[PDB]
Amino acid sequence: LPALKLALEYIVPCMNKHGICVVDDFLGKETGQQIGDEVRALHDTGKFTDGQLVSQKSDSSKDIRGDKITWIEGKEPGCETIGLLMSSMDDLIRHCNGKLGSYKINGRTKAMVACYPGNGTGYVRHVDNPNGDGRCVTCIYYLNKDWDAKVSGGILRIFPEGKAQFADIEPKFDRLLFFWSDRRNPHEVQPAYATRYAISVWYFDADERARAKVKYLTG
Amino acid sequence: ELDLETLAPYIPMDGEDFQL
Repeated sequence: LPALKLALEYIVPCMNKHGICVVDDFLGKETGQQIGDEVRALHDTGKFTDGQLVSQKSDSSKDIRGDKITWIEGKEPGCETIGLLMSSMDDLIRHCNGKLGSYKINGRTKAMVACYPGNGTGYVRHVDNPNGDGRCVTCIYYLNKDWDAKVSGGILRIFPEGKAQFADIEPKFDRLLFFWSDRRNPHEVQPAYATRYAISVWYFDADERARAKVKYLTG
Repeated sequence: ELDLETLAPYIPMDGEDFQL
């Protein structure tokens, strides 16, 4: 759908009021299935490795998050439709410039293609960016044709601060999700009992990301 | 309390980052 109206008349007010915004049927069936094929080929060719954490202490990562992931820049052969998804997400964010809170969004991460390979894997309750690493908006595209969450689980449960309800996001085919990455939105991926795929990017606030980079580059 | 960075999903801190 045209980016300007979707951004300004839906995504922006949704985010500023609730800190969470769901856009269903984002790219359509044909493109969504092409993304699915590209993701399944990354899976089948052994590209995924254990999901990792910002800080590592004694714990196995698998007691925290049970997904397997790879990072995609968008230009790789065989990831062209993932690249189109990334470009579409970026187009929406660019049309939101200066209207998402007080953030100045200038950049983002690579895309994280993630699979919870059934078997009850999930992700314990956490905050995407608790300590100021620059991430201000998490954007996730789901691609699970045939997902029945009542059987297969895998709901992303978000606990938005100050709200009388939590937000249950089933990982529905062709669903796009945005939410503030900071402590306003703790969230868990509830156990998945079938193979579950999602593609995430995180958008940076320029000034916070600059401070985080200074911290990293000085030790 | 718990250090929430130990539960936060990793992102590269080095390299550039993609510029919009």
